[PDB]
Amino acid sequence: VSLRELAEKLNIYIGFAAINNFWSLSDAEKYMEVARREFNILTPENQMKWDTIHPERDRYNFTPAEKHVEFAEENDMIVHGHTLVWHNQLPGWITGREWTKEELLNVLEDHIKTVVSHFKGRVKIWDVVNEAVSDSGTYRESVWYKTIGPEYIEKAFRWAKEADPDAILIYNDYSIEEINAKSNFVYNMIKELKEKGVPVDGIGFQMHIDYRGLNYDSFRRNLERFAKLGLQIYITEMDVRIPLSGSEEYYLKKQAEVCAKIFDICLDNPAVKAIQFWGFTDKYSWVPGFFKGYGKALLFDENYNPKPCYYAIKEVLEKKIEER
Ligand SMILES: O[C@@H]1[C@@H](O)[C@@H](O[C@@H]2CO[C@@H](O)[C@H](O)[C@H]2O)OC[C@H]1O
Repeated sequence: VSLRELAEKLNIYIGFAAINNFWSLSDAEKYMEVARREFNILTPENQMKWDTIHPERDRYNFTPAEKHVEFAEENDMIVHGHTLVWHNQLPGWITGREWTKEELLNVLEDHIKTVVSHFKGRVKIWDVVNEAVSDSGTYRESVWYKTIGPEYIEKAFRWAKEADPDAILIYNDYSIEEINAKSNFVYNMIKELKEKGVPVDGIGFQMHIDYRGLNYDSFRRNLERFAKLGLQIYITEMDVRIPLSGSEEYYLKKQAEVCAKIFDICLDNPAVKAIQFWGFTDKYSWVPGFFKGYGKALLFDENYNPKPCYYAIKEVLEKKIEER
């Protein structure tokens, strides 16, 4: 009774983010086995990002990404593309020179059309624009925004949809799970985009949280308002970081409670189509390096053994299945 088996019975996808070159890891066999056994949706953690897939202005490298897609297809998993427009991990040919509006727009269009067309029909969901909103509730002053203005967002979606009209295009961001200044800006942004015919098919909530969880009432209401905009909802990069000092047992218990609650709420909203963790084993996680003093934020420990949260999630899924 794996997570993906339960997911399939609830008509949703449960997955993870695949680490760079997972096929050549010292423990590739084990990593791949746990992955194929538990999940039915895969997001390449980095190998579909600009610096890897488009290393030079006129050169593309789809090699690593194709291996992610190949693993997914062979193991009956759908692919979640990530990400077409972001301010980080951009190549030197982009950040190392000055651009004018028209020039950067042509670059953006070429990148998007080339990548989306290359995987047409093979990537079901694309994170078209990632983190375009500041933590102040305004447009993030990225190279894209400063050079082009806010229209780069609308255009990215329009161009992606032209390249693959069947792909579900979403806006992805962090700290917008609850109703707050940031999510309010995102809500109004997407509302206006769809009002003018922009193909924003869904919204992605990264869900990079900690053992303290979230204000669940706010999360519930926020999910409902976005769903009412006619959006499909995706929990995209979930992890629940815990401190690496006090009582691990206590923190893992809280972690399990948080996961169970998040799943409970998500499953209660028909608009949520998938839930993915930003990885699945604490052996391979970005958290320890980004959040000082924290870690052990995933489903399995360093030895691929299920943690309390894994069972808590499975329990919730089983409960929902029986309720309906
Ligand atoms: O180097 C990668 C990191 O950038 C990180 O990936 C980022 C984390 O923040 C999210 O909002 C982004 O969408 C995601 O791409 O973790 C994986 C590292 O390999």
